[PDB]
Amino acid sequence: VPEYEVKMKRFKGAAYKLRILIENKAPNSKPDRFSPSYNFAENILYINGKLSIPLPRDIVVNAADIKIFHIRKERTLYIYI
Amino acid sequence: LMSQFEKQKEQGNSLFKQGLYREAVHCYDQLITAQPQNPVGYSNKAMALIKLGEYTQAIQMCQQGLRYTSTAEHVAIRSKLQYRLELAQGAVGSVQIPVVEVDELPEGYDRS
Amino acid sequence: SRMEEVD
Repeated sequence: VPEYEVKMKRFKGAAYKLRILIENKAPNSKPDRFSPSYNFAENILYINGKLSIPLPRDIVVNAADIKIFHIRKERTLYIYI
Repeated sequence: LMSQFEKQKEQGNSLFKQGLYREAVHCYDQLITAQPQNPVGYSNKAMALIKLGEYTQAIQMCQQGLRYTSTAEHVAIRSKLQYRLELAQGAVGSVQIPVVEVDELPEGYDRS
Repeated sequence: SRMEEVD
């Protein structure tokens, strides 16, 4: 079973306003399956069955500009909005 | 006389008004190929796709079209696009956001 | 007749 931990960090004067780090801390283990989706009315970014990141309400969100990178070795998702 | 672009657009609109939405999309595509910065191709295509029930694709076309409409001269067409967007978003509730697998983060993305 | 019309 995965053990996800989330960090969020805000930015000024950059192409993005927000970075979200999702990190799997479970030792043993299983490969991470990710099919994220963005709900416009809720302003929530769903990551998978377990995990959802509501987005700060003071940020303009363009689903086209949501950038999600996955580094497998680190088992880390980097999300830039 | 109508330019080639304008004739292609008019043909597209005639097909739209006829209810031939797929063919209309086929014309509007040529509009987008010829003038990728012209919002009208995107707006028209999005309306056709909406009439076809292709809401996710409509959303993409509005997203692309609105890149070009941030100045005052495009306010009217901006409104059109924003209508279509809000329609299509409304229809689907949500869209998939792709995960990009990488060995490391591309430049310009803070890892600190 | 505007929003629903093509351009």
